Amino acid sequence: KTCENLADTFRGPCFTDGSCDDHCKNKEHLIKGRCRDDFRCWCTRNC
Amino acid sequence: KTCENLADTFRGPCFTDGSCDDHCKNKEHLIKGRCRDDFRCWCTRNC
Repeated sequence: KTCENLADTFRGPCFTDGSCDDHCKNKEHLIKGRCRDDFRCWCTRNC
Repeated sequence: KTCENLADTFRGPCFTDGSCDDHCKNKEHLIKGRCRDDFRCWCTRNC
C-alpha cells in the first residue's frame, strides 16, 4: 500500500513534476513526487 | 527494479532527450535517459 500526501518542505508553487519528484526522492527519500492540480508537490510513500 | 533519478554531472539545460540518453548510457553506464519538464537530465538504472 502506498499513500500520497503533500511534500513537507518543497518551496513555492509546483510547476514541474521533475522538481517535485526530485524533492520527494532525494530530500524525503520517498517513492516519487508529482505536482497536482493545486500547484503543490505531492509525494508518494509506502504506507 | 529500475529507478529513475537525476543525472550526475550532466552540464547545462536538458533540451534534447538524445543528449541525456547519451550521457546516461555512455558516461554513467546506465540504461537510458530523457529530459524532463524541469529541463534536467534523468537517467534510468537497474536498482
